Amino acid sequence: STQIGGMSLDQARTQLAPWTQRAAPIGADEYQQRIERARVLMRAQGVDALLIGAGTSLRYFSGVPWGASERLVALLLTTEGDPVLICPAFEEGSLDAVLQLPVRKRLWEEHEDPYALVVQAMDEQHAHALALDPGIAFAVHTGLRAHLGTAIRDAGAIIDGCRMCKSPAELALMQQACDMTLLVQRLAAGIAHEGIGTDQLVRFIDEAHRALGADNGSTFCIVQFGHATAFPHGIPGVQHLRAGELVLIDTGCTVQGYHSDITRTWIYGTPSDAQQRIWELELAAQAAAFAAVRPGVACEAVDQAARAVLQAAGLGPDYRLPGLPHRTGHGCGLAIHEAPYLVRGNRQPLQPGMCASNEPMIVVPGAFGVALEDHFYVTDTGAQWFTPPSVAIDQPFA
Amino acid sequence: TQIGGMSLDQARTQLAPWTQRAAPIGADEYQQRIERARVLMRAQGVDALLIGAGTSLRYFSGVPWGASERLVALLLTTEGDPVLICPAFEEGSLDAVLQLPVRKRLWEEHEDPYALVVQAMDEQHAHALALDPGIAFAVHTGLRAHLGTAIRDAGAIIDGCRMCKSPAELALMQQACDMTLLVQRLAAGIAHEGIGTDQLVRFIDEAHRALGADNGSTFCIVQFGHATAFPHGIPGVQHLRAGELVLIDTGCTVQGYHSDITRTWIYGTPSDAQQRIWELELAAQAAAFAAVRPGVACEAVDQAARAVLQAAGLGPDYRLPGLPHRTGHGCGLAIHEAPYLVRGNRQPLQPGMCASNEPMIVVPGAFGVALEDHFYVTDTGAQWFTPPSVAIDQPFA
Ligand SMILES: [Zn+2]
Ligand SMILES: [Zn+2]
Ligand SMILES: [Zn+2]
Ligand SMILES: [Zn+2]
Ligand SMILES: [Zn+2]
Ligand SMILES: [Zn+2]
Ligand SMILES: [Zn+2]
Repeated sequence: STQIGGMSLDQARTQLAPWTQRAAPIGADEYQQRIERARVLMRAQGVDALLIGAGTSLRYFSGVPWGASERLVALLLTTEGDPVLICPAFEEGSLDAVLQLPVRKRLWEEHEDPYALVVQAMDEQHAHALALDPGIAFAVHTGLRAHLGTAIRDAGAIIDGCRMCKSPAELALMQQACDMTLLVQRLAAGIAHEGIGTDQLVRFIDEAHRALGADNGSTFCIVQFGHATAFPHGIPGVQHLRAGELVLIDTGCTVQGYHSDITRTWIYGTPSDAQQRIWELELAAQAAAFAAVRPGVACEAVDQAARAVLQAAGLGPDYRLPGLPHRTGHGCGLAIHEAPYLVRGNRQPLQPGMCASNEPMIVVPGAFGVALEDHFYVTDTGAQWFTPPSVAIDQPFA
Repeated sequence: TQIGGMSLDQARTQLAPWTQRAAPIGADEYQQRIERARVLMRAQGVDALLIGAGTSLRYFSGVPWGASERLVALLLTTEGDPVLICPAFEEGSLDAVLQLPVRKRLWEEHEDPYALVVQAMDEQHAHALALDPGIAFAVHTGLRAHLGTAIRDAGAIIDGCRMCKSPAELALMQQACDMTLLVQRLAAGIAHEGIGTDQLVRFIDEAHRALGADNGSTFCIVQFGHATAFPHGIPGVQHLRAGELVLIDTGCTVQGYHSDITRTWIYGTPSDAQQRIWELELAAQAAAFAAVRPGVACEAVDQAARAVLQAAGLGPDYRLPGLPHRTGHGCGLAIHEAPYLVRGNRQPLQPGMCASNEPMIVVPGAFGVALEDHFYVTDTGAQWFTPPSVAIDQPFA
């Protein structure tokens, strides 16, 4: 019982120095490797032009970390030559400061049509088969259609085909984000006390993430007590902690854009027999999902392995409650959620380097939920946890 | 006096939660918004409207969630309660935030939610879908998978609703702006030699929270000295020096409605160039405002700011020193929305429309001066949400 409650705030703060032995940032050669990979997958799908919008995919291919806006900022990759970077002219200086890939800047002034620029660049290289970023706003399709009459493919297969398998450098940045958030999770359980507010934990978790050297504090944070733990993504309203209540904390940060995403569920005080049984079951379901992971295995097979555990114990089947109402997991990288998804119907075979979450949450309607979440990556022979799973309902940390 | 002189503790004495808070949007108003979209659909020959999670779903239904890879959407047709497409597992969380009566169509994880959209269309003999232009392109792919018919862009329908704000919408934006204006005042107040950009950003977030914003600072740009020449700034912490301009662009939300205010002021003594360019910026912003009245095109407001700059020998067009980007953007449940105060936009301003007025001057290699205050259009002219600055060393009226 040494992990829950024993700690005061500035006592926690003494363990919040900036992270050391930081992982190296992605280098210029790796960006080029990603471009070349995209080109292979473009050729495979019969595509000769690829438009990537501002967001995690632009960051992946070029280093530009900006969120998307109403203004088109995009990378147009074609079969050869430096890719074109379409960008508002007033942003050129900011752009140069973040670009990690050599490009050919095509700048547009505010009243000019940036979609016209994209097609002009396509015509220059005689590209006539575009694949468009599935994350880009629909407005961009509308813009391109005024100028482009040929088929516009969904670039999802190409983008996933690149991003799903992580390089050692990517794994190391993810590892760093995970090690940090694990510590934040540990300290959050430490300072928990009777009456503490959910808002207080959220705020501490953000503070901790910042102190440890995350990109931007907490990426997200879900904290729920007692019966509120039955809602997987939570509900509005501040709670205050009472003995006997489960505490669910799902949170993460980013390091150079790469996400951690960890959930811990633990008891504050004495657990009921119901809470203990469901907690142990959650641990076993997560364990089973992990044990099913090796190269070649269909993603849905991992989801099924977790459900098989629940069913054997009289929960489920399928998504029936009490049981697991959502997928077992999601891929994770530069985005909090990305391919491959650990979900029924997904026949995608797992390959070394693939990163996904393992979080087969059990919901007991009207009562509580137990969610344990740690991420893994696929190895040559099996899997490797980014963070080791919890041990007991009152021992969230291995 | 407005710049410096205030300690952090004295600043915090002014940070009680906001009082005289504006009312949240009522059930009746969400229904009015739906009815407006319906006539806009009819005006356009559209009989189905799909709205994705985001500021537009919040606008029509009250649901505030960010978009995800899982479709969460509102399908509006010509009659009946609109359909809400949503993951089955989210139904509980959904019920806690929905402000509109809907017909739920829930999908399990392995099921095709786009199939549910098209089934709902088929049941109502709808064949003319307009799609939310803010939605992920993956949704277009998913719907096209099931539709051989045209999929139109829903921009005109959505803007046709959102551009003109109701009195309740104005009051929520007004509160957010009043809050952020005070945060701007306190930020200028605690300024001192050596203070970091990172420290100002943290205080401004802390302040927005204490005041009762939705989620601290929505965003925050703080630049010093030469760094003020970059409209959206650049990486790196700075520490304040005498003789440097400070630019602060920040905002919060209240019930989702945005503030968005920029102040640029001198710490210490300004140079002649800084003073002249500061004055010119106030004048450009003033002229843009004076141009606003019903019927005036958005581009004419942008042109009024540019004409001031060109008269003074800056520009023309976007040439620097001058104004490298548009004069402003609409603002509401989104930080950026229609109508845009930009060349080429012939959209006439009408009463209720809300927009920023921020004709920033950039002086390459030297500095930039940005003043930003938002306004709404009235029957005869315009009304500031916040009053413009007075001088380079008096950021607040
Ligand atoms: Zn959710
Ligand atoms: Zn999570
Ligand atoms: Zn997760
Ligand atoms: Zn997601
Ligand atoms: Zn920017
Ligand atoms: Zn602004
Ligand atoms: Zn603005």
